[PDB]
Amino acid sequence: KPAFGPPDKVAAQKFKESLMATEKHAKDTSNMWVKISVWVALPAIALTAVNTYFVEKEHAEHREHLKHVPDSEWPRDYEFMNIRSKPFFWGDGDKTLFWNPVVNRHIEHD
Amino acid sequence: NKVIQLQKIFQSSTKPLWWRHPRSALYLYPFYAIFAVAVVTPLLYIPNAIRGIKA
Amino acid sequence: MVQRWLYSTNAKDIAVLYFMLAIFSGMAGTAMSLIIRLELAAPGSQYLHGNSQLFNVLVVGHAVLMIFFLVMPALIGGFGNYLLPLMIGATDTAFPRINNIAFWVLPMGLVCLVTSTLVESGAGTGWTVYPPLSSIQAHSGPSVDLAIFALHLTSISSLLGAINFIVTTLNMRTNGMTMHKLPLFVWSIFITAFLLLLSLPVLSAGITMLLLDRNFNTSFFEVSGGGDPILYEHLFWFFGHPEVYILIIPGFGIISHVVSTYSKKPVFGEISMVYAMASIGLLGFLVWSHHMYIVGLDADTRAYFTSATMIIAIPTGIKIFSWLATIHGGSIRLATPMLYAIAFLFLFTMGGLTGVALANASLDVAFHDTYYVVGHFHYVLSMGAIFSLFAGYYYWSPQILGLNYNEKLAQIQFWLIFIGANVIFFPMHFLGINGMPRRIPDYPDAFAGWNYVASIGSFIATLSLFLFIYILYDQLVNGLNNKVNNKSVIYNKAPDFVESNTIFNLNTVKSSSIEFLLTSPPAVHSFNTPAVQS
Amino acid sequence: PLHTVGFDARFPQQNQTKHCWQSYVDYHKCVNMKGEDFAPCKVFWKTYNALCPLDWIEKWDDQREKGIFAGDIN
Amino acid sequence: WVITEGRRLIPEIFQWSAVLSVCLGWPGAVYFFSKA
Amino acid sequence: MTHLERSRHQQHPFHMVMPSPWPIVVSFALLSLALSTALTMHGYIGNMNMVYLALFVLLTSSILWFRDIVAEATYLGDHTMAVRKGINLGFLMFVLSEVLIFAGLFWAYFHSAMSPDVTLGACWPPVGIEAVQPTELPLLNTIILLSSGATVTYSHHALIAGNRNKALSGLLITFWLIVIFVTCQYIEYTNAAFTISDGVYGSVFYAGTGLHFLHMVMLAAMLGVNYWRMRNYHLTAGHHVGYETTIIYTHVLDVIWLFLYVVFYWWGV
Amino acid sequence: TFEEFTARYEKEFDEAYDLFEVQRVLNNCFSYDLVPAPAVIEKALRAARRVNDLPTAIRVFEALKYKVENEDQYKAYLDELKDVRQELGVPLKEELFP
Ligand code: HEA
Ligand code: HEA
Ligand SMILES: [Ca+2]
Ligand SMILES: [Cu+2]
Repeated sequence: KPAFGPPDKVAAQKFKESLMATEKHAKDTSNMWVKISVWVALPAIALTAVNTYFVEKEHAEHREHLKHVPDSEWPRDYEFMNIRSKPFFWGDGDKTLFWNPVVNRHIEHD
Repeated sequence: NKVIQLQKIFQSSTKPLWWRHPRSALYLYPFYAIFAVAVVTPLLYIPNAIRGIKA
Repeated sequence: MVQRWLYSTNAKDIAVLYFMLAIFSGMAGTAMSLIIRLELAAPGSQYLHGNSQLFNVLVVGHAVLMIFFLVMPALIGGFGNYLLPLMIGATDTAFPRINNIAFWVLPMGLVCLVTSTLVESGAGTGWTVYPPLSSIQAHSGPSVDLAIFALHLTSISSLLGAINFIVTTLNMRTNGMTMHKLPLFVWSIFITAFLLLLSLPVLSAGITMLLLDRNFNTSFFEVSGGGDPILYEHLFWFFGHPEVYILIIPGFGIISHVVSTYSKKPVFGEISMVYAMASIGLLGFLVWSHHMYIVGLDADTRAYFTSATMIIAIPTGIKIFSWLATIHGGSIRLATPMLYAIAFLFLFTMGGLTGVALANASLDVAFHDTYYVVGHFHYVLSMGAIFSLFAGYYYWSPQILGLNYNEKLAQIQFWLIFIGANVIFFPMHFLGINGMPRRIPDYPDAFAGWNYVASIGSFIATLSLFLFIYILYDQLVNGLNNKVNNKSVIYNKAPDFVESNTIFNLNTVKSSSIEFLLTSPPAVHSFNTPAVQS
Repeated sequence: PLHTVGFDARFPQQNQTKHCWQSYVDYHKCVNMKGEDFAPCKVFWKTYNALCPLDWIEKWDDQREKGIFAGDIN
Repeated sequence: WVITEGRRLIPEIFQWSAVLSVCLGWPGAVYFFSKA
Repeated sequence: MTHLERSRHQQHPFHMVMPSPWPIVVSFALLSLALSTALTMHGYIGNMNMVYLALFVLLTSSILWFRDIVAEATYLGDHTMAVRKGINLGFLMFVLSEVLIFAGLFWAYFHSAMSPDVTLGACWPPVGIEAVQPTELPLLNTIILLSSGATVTYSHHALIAGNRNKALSGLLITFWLIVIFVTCQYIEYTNAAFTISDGVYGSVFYAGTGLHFLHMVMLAAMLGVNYWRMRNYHLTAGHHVGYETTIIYTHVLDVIWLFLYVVFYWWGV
Repeated sequence: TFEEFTARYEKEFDEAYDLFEVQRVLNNCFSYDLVPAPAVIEKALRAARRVNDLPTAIRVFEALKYKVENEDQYKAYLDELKDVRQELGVPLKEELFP
């Protein structure tokens, strides 16, 4: 009836101590990564977000300047520029998934 | 949390696993209605495409 | 019942479904070959009025149905699903629920393929769907779009099946089966799954690139836009040459197991056999552009690909000789599986010599895109992979089904298919050396000689297939009576010289695998208490 | 009395698309940019009129005129 | 060993040359019988 | 343990799943998507209302497949140690296939970059294309993605340690720091000068980053289901396989971004 | 070596406790490339008498006849084994005419 043999009692106390050893190693190494996050990751994002914020506004004024004057018409397209082998099925004939009418025009020079 | 009382319900149910939870009737019934429309409607356009009529 | 077959989780039922789909697609794809032979029997358009379309469409359908719907589901999904768990000793596969979706996405591909054929255009592009001809300007219908979708479904089926076999082999073995001590069929399946895993994604990327270029306006291969139609060749054949080895490596395990049971002596040098089997798979990834010799590559890369492809013959030859060394001393039992294996040993070596003849880039400028190559790959496919499929069926069916199959009526089928296929595929090398191109429906008159002979031989093989269907019917119906009368052979191993008839009847099966020790048919739950080895 | 373009270093192989293209670019930069001498420019002119398909020339002639030539002639 | 091997070896080479001439030389029959 | 008791349990460590209808329901949903998409591309329907329906059914059926997996692992408890190794091994073999899909996309980039085509300019990128500037905005995404790997690491070890306020906070920052990547990538796509239709350059550019973009949206969903399961006491301190495969997924997906940042952004301008 | 071979099957046959073991050892002795020495065969005959099986003793020479490969060497084995065979009573196949 006993099925299994006598308990090892040596695998135990070597399995039940590795669990304590594992959680102890995760306890302090977690504190190490928190120190890295606050003292390395957080300053890095703050010093690159303030830079990107300023450069982004410089681009924004350029983009709204395009609409103001067509002037000399939009730059002409090379032979590989706009490919219309088969018109798009979603809506009008020639507009891609993300279209910004400000910067994408596709004027036809016939 | 509720895992202990959810464990006692899923075990000892003698029902399909997707019908055991008491809230399962809300998902399954609307699903089979939409599912039928999804797998039968494209099959109606097959003979229309074979003839060549474009809608 | 719906639950048993529509909600399948048992691996043996999925194997039976894979088998059942394979025969239907096999009969469907071998009638298009009959129509092709009838159209090529004589010069001039004889049966198809003048339609060059519906000839290329039939060729595409034939190739796809024979490769992706007969050999793949039978060798890998049929035999691999049914036999790998049993020889390893696992009760079922590691992921039993994705094993069902690995099958049920195959019938959807058949619907996509048929509805692609029925649209007014059709897909006359070949099984290698090259971009510029299958672009939107030359094939303007929704046909090749539906053909591409079928390839995605087959690819996802094969990928999900391949992931299942790697995990199943690695950590579902029994109590004594170390990775060093495996049957050779499991080794072949393992290596095949690893080739599939690393080769399928590149095909998926190229095929999706083709789809997006036809419908989403991406200059992926469009010449006007900087695209290169030769990049597609690299992307496709990187899955293409390794592929010709997914269809033969599981064919090697079957032959390895067959020739050591009806020849009562174990395989000569097994570890060298697994080394050579792994080397063919590993080194086949370094030779893909021999299919692209005349595309205009550099002179120095042609030398590399010529030198690397001939190394394939070193391990391959090792497998040919080690098969001839395990039958040298033993006692030979000439049954139907042994007749198929012996025919395979000869026909595959005839195919491989022509293959090494094709491997030289300087000579391939005279043998490329001719019927020479067709005759080549019809020896290793129609006589190398089909024969091991017949040998595997005749080897395992009485154990799997529990029904015998009237030996003398099967040897007739063997001889008919032998002398029928040899008639179709031997004259092709004569047509190829005179410069007869591929993929044409009608040819100059001077080629009418061997084409008639090859067309006569197709009817013999078709008659053999019909006889095989009748053998299936006579096995399922009154097959329990075949082992009562004297129509079939019951024991695959005769007693030894000094072994009496009353001692053979207490040790009936002296096998080196668990497959032949199970009940016939095997139980639904085969292994309750795990089996122990060594 | 037969002759043709000789073997060229840098273009020693089967693929010859760039060899055609460079001669067309070189020819126009030979004339518009410091075209002080007629004779040396003819080496390219007999080199792209050879080895190059005809219809490519008319396509590149329209793209140059319209201002959409990829090559930098100036 | 010369006496024993001779009784079995040499007849087989003659049978050998026959079968291989059939599997490989069969298309010669069709061409001659009536290339016409 | 009595011999009678042991026989009232499985004799093997592998998990036997009951018959299920989802493997075929997803199969039928994949045919409707394949068959409806092939029609709307050429007409034959008229509007794109059936494509949306097919995608919805495809997604909803997949949710009900994952809904069953969490039930048999958390309430029925069929994931023994042997089963857990196969799931981890199966995911590792699945990310290798994902990498090789990207390997086919880098090959397409190097083919047209090392020897640029003649229909393009003699140079690369082609003449008249304003490529994305590597230092202004993509560099913000690079710092963001690296910081995601640092905050999911101590969220993982805090869960092992035993405190739930740091583990729960690490995921919340991880989710919102991935959403910022998706929204910032959305801003650049709608402000770019070139489109997918701009020759070969736009095809390879938007296929590499676009495939990564579609993978980041599936990463946020995976992170979202770990926050629900952690908050409602599903993930335990020593058994979390749905979370280990998420940490491997985000670390592997940072290496792929670094490779896409060196060749598509720096080396390609 | 041959002498080591002969002296180790001379010991294997002396320990064969049933009719399954005798037919297992003799299938091993004749499975080797070498034709066994006449000293080996004599012990095999004794084993068959010990387990009381006449037909396996008859098959000993039938195995030898195909194994010895020489028409005079079969006579050479025949002459030295005349005394033991006649004493035991084993008939040859040709004499028996079965
Ligand atoms: C199961 C299928 C299968 C197998 C196993 C092979 C095996 C080989 N194949 Fe190929 N092959 C195809 C299927 C296969 N092939 C298909 C379908 C095509 C055409 C695809 C298409 O274009 O549509 C093709 C095309 C193909 C080409 C391209 C031809 C062209 O398109 O111009 C080449 C080039 O070298 C090639 C070579 C080889 C070689 C060297 C082997 C080697 O593996 C063979 C090695 C065999 C031997 C070496 C003989 C056995 C060994 C001995 C007897 C030992 C003694 C040997 C020596 C001393 C050398 N075959
Ligand atoms: C497994 C692959 C396979 C098989 C079995 C076959 C079998 C046959 N094929 Fe071939 N064929 C190809 C793969 C195959 N083929 C490929 C890839 C091409 C290239 C297409 C292209 O150019 O695009 C091709 C092209 C091809 C051509 C050249 C077309 C062209 O270039 O224009 C011809 C010409 O006669 C031909 C004829 C035949 C004939 C008469 C048979 C058969 O009659 C031969 C005898 C075999 C059988 C009758 C099958 C028996 C077995 C079963 C039916 C399965 C059931 C059995 C078990 C489960 C054990 N097929
Ligand atoms: Ca005809
Ligand atoms: Cu190849």
